[PDB]
Amino acid sequence: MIVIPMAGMSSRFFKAGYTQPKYMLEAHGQTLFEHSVNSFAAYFASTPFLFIVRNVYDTAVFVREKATQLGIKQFYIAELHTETRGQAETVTLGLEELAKQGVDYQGSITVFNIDTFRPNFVFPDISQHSDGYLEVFQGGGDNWSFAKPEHAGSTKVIQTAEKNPISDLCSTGLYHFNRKEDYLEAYREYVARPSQEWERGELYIAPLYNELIQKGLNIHYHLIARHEVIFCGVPDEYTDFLRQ
Ligand SMILES: [Mg+2]
Repeated sequence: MIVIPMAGMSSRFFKAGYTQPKYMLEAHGQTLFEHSVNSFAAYFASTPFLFIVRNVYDTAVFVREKATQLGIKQFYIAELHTETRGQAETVTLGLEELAKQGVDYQGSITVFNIDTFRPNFVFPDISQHSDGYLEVFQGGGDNWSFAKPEHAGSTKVIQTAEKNPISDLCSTGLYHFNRKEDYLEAYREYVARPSQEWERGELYIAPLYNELIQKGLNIHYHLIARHEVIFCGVPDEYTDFLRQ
């Protein structure tokens, strides 16, 4: 199941002068929402999608209309009524809402964000031989979530960090978990950490893998090329995408 947490707020875009939430902005004939979800076009007929939105800007209606139009055959919308502390909480609340709708899903979940485009995405082979994996690229700077490799020739991940550059393998924002239950258990452990371990209040997805790795689960990374991912999460990137 492809899960897209999109309950956040477009604050940088608001300041930049846009009055619509970022995912409704248009570029080259379609909304950023469409550009991002189309990454998974190969799975529209076979895989369920869970869109987790907020009760603002009539987003639930927008998503339902766009998803139907894209031809996504099975999708669910979880509408949240309060802001969350971050994507990890959004995902957890969305999965809880899905269950409240009567849907009993126990399979894998692939978390992705609406700020990223991954044209022609196809699941890598490692997704069939691991408990979870983080898609990564060779990135510049320190403002990414990082995955630390065990050693050359192995795609095993021994640690992840959201702001600490423990490696040069940066997350593309695609986080896969073979079992929904493992995601929820890692989340539960993460929010229950003794207070001394908290460095911030935001709840991001990447750190959750440390809970799984500690429990001995088999977590890997999958390296993609820089040209296979397009980021459109800040105003300047949207402007750049508009020129492309
Ligand atoms: Mg712990």
